Amino acid sequence: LIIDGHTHVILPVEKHIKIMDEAGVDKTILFSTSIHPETAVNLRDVKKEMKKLNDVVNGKTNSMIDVRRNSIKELTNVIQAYPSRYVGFGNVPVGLSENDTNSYIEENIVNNKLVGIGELTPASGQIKSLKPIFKYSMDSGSLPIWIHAFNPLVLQDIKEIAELCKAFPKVPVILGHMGGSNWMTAVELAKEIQNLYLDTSAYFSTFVLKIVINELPLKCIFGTDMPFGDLQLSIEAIKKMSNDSYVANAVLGDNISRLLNI
Amino acid sequence: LIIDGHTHVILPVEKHIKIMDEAGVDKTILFSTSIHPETAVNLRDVKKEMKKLNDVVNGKTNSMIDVRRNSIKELTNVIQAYPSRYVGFGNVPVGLSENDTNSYIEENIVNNKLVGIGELTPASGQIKSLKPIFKYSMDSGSLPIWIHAFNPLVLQDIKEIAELCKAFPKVPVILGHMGGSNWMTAVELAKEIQNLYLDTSAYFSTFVLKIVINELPLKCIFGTDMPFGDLQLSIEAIKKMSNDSYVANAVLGDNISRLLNI
Ligand SMILES: [Zn+2]
Ligand SMILES: [Zn+2]
Ligand SMILES: [Zn+2]
Ligand SMILES: [Zn+2]
Repeated sequence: LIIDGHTHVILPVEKHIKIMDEAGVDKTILFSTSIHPETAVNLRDVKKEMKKLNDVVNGKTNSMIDVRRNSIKELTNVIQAYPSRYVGFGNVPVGLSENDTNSYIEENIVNNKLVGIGELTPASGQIKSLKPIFKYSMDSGSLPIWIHAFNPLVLQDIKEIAELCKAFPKVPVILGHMGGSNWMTAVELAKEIQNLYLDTSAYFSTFVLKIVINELPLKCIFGTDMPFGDLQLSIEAIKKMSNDSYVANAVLGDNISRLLNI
Repeated sequence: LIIDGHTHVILPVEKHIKIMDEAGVDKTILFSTSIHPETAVNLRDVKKEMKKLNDVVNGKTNSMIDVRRNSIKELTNVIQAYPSRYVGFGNVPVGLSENDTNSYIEENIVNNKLVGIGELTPASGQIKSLKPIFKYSMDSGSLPIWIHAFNPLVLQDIKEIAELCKAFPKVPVILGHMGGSNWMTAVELAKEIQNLYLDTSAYFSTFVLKIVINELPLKCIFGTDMPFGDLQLSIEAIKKMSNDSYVANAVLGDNISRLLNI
């Protein structure tokens, strides 16, 4: 009904549940994270944390295993506390072998009953390195893949993501952040490709947001990217930019409820 | 005074004055524009304008002097209609000779009584081409220079803008959009460099917005970037993210009132 389609685990968990309660939000799709800027005491510590997140988003940490496994453990432990309020996507190391990627997915995603894979943060130029994650999904239960697509991703990376969608048509793909500055191409590709959807989180223009959600009302998925975005402010923006209440309600939860079978 | 520090000319003008009125906004620093996506009815035309825009901001239109002479005439005529509500910045083509630069500025900026130069849209790697404009502003009334600093500017362009600030310490510089994904460096640079301010428009994270405005409460200038942003929405965000009402009142207008002597 309102489902936040993309938020990183927030601590203390009860503060986030209270923010959901106050915003009229039923459920959140939670994403693992190695980093908790929302708990940093003092500005120096916030910056330290934001600098580490910059490295992650830039793709410098992608082959690391243990940190992704600890963040899944955090994620499963958080969901277990509020299993009516949370569903989870778990992250998978990029740039491993097909064998090691499969076992990883089996142990850390399937065995934890997570509903999707992400948030992937490929380095620019390295989209093709995601093939084995698509392969696993093509086969075993078509888990949605969620891909960060704001900076540092450029136009050609968006195009390459599109090609993987076409090559693996049964695997749903959610494009993080509408493709950033590349939203015009992102919206064309999502119109064209059956299995490509767009996340709304981290829009930089309410006019771009208006154009994209009203052009693709059934394939845009509301998300806030907490702790980076604000739940009430983002909900308010969706409802103000939506051309009618159907569009608003589809983007705000009916689309992802349909997609994940919530 | 709440002042919108960065908005492009909106047509019809009375629509924009009404929005200001409803949002409790006293004045807007209005910036010229060659494209009007707000007057496009139907989606094909909107897309057509947004595309023309996307390559302006990317730096491809940077020598289309005719079109730009027309946009300044538009801006001067709009200002004349509500001279108590609007003050203007006028654009200057980026890559011209020192002589062709001082000629354009004299005719189009100084003669039209505009209070600043902008919004400049240098292509990535071309920040050094801006030197003539800094040189002229230094010889005229130290007119502020306002530079688009979201994509496609990268970190190195941001660093190069800072060097220009240091070479021209009396020329105020407003860094558009907090420097986008490069906001961590942008805010360090603005802390250290006397004449460098940050525009808040086109933030993509309210958390980033929060860190930046509370770290630099006296050098962040509220702007909405209409027609790309939404006045009421953006104001709400500033007030919600500000740590106190001083911070909010500075960012929302006192800062630009001081800098521009409004
Ligand atoms: Zn992301
Ligand atoms: Zn995220
Ligand atoms: Zn701009
Ligand atoms: Zn602008």
